[PDB]
Amino acid sequence: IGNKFRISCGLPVGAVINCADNSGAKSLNMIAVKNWKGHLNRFPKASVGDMVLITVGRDGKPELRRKVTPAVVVRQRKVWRRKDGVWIYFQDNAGVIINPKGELKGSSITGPVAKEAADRWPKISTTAECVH
Amino acid sequence: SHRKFSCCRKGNLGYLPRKRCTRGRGRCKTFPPDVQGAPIHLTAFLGYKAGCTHVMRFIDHRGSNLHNRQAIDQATIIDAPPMICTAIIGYAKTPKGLRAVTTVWAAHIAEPAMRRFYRNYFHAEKTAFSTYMKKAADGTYIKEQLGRLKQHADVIRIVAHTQPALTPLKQKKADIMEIQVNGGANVAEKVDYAYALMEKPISIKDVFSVGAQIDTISITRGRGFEGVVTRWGVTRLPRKTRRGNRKVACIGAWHPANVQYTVARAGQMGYFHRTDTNKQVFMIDTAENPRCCTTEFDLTDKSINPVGGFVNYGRVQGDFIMIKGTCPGPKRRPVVMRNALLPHRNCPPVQLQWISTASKFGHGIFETVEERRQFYA
Amino acid sequence: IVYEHTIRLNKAVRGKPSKKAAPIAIRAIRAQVEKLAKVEDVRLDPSVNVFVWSRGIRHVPRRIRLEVRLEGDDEHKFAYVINKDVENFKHLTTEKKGSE
Amino acid sequence: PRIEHCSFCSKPVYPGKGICFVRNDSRVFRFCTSKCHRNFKMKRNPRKVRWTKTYRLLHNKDM
RNA sequence: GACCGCAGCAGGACUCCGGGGUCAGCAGCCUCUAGCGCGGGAGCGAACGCGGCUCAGGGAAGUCGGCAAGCCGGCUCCGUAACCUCGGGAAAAGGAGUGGCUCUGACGGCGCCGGGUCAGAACUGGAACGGACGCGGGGAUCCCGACUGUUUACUAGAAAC
RNA sequence: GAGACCACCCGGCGCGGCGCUCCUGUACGGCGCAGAGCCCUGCGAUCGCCUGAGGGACGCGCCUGCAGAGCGCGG
Repeated sequence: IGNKFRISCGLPVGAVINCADNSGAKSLNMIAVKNWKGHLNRFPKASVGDMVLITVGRDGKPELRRKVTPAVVVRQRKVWRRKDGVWIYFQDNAGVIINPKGELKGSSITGPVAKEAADRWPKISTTAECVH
Repeated sequence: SHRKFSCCRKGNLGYLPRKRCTRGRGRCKTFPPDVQGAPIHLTAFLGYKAGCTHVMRFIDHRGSNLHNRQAIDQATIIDAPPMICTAIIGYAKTPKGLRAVTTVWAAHIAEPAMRRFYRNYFHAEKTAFSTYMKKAADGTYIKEQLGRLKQHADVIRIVAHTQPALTPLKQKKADIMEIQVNGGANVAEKVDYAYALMEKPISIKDVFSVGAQIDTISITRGRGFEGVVTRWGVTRLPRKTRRGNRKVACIGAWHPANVQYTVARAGQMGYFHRTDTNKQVFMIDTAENPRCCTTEFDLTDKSINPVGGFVNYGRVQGDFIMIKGTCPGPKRRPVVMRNALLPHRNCPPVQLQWISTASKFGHGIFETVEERRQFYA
Repeated sequence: IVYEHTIRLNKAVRGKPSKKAAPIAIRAIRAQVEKLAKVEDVRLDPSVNVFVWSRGIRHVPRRIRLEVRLEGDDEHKFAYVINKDVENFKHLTTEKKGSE
Repeated sequence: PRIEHCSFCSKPVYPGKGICFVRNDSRVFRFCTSKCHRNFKMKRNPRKVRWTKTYRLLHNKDM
């Protein structure tokens, strides 16, 4: 929802990110990023607040595994500058399984969530315990 | 055969030849349009880049994530010492283009301008302008030349020199430039305005306004001979590549049988005359004013000079113009600034709540040395 | 005439390979003395050589205090530079202590 | 200006400088510089480090 | 250091004697004795090459193939799977400790008088310790040849012999 | 501030100091009613204090000091 401001995209394709929701997915492999035009040789890149197509790891519930699913990045270890000059980073790269319509597969989100993801996706902000 | 995969070309062919700038400093080339019937104004000023700062400002862009929010942006301070007008030049729009209809110099020319006319001042005849001062100094000769300009000149320009003494750089010779007089009801009104400014300092505050956009012309930082990876931005080859990987692998096809001007080739990387257009002017002020960089938030003295002084520049003794963002060139390099030819229509109103006066040498934690003294005790 | 001048050996070997520090530093002292005593020929006392190489070829002491004495006459003007040993280099600058 | 404080250096961070890190503990740690951060990341204790104001509080330098 | 390769040729060519420290070491790293400063010197600190060093976030998405690098590694104690020709696998896989000081036990030859290993405890130190050096990354499969060996000196070390 | 060499931009340069600021992280030494303990009244890794110290700098300001502009070449 809404125009975003370019931030530093720290997660290239192949990044395995932790899963913050209670979807029974332990890790989310990153197949690709939504709204990515490409340049020759450039791996798709994703930042906080971005829909990426993920695949649940072997550790995940089998029902969720073997399916390409949309997810929103809510944490990133790469430091990024908000237009207010604030440079922020998370301890771990994370994601929540969301449908393009914003609906969350998991009821709750365990851990801190970034402001960018909370503002872009209303359902993330409502379920977030904290929005740092 | 075809390239197989579509990729753009690396680099702008418009900026070729990428050679060391022959022109000594940044040159204005095209000045902003006259817009006859506007107020009479000077379109350009020369200053020397002091350094960057970082300021907090209140954004009023409607239709934005930052509307009614605060943003920290890079600001470049260019030390602009007052420039004394020394001569008026008039050009006519002939069928062969703008052709000079003579320049009328002042009756008394300052020593910094004189220094420009010799390679070494101490070992020189110092004969420049000797006859002219004798012919002039009554003003009658100058008046006749001004009248000739009113009768035959279409474009009036002022020749002014930066006084290098007021700047920290080790120059002594003054940089002399032409500043087009614009906005005139008549050419003679333009000559009259220029004559008033003759032998008289001109200030940035009386050339440019705050919130207005300028174009910064200057030669850029130089890196010397560079490779095609760091000159044209070409892809480094895989590390298995024998004979090195930092090179364009194929410099052309069998036909044409001669390398093209497009193909990327190693050579000079910096010292290029560039123009950075549409930079908005955050503040024009004097360093002599003690509270120039003080804001309602600061509640301290705060002046343009940072703690520890400007790295690789100096003390900015006099007037300065702080622009928004980066301009071409390193510190000390002259930057000619002109009114923007094509300004960005939608630019956010400038409101500054904080300017960084912390040390740019190292990491500074204190805006002013009195705070540093208090902390250490 | 005698000149007491400090030379920063760390500035002289800056920009030069660290293996060539001490032989470069010896050359630098001769050139600086040539400017200081306006003589073409500079002769360094073995004490100056011993001090520069005290920490080996890679590291030169940060500063050297040198007593340089103009000797000779009638175009035989030369400088004999001996190493002065000082506890610290504080408010130390060149001293044209020598008269005549 | 609005100025925070390093969570390790214990020194005021002027606007526009430093980095913030939010850990899974849900706490935002404002850091003066990479040195303030790396000392915290490598677990090094700030009551051991002399410059940090936590040491200065402990040894009565900043009582 | 003079032999043999056109040469006072980063090429080969048989032996004898072989100190100290660190260490399991004739390893590596420094040094005593002895030898000695090699077909040349300066300046500069471009691209590029070569021999290295480091790199945010991700982690093979690069590529014909993880080529190259990187990881691992010393010792002590735990803890070890399938399979197997019962010998192995196996350092399987994995973990944990390690410095310096100040002590306490053991162990011979006693009055004496030697030992230098193996334990155990305090106390310390930016959360540090095989602090340089030396020094396996590992696991699951399939094909082939049982194995140790051997080979096209100077493009094939292989499943070939 | 510019560079392979040249050229370019500047020039009484520049060297050594003194401040300022910044980097690292509290110097040697002295002391102590610190110290596990030990055996001696001595040893001892460490710890505190003096000491946001000491050391450093290629950034800024200054000079209190030696200096620094060819009777060189063209012309």
